[PDB]
Amino acid sequence: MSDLHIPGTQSTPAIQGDWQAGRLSMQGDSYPENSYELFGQVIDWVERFLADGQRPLELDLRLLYLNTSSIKAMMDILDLLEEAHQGGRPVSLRWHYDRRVAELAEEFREDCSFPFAIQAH
Repeated sequence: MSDLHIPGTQSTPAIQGDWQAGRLSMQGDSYPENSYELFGQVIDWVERFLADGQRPLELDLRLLYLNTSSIKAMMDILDLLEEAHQGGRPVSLRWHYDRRVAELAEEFREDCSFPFAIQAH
């Protein structure tokens, strides 16, 4: 029932899991030394949110640089969402970026069957 709240740092993104709104938000860069230490709890929170109810989950991402292990961690989250979506769970994602090509976002989008908006600002 609790929210997820990871404060951002120079090398790790700020992450907010809003349980009641069914919103998972992330902002910043992600080049931690140990990405599963940072994202394991996020994967867990998403798993629990999907298991404890039927409400929709929305991801709102404002991620900048992602190192290799962070790319793998996000693919794991997206794969959880995709599995849930194929089961009929409403899932949607917004990927914000500043034009000043979102190539990584487009590659992730090709792996997802739920609405996945790549949005310049």
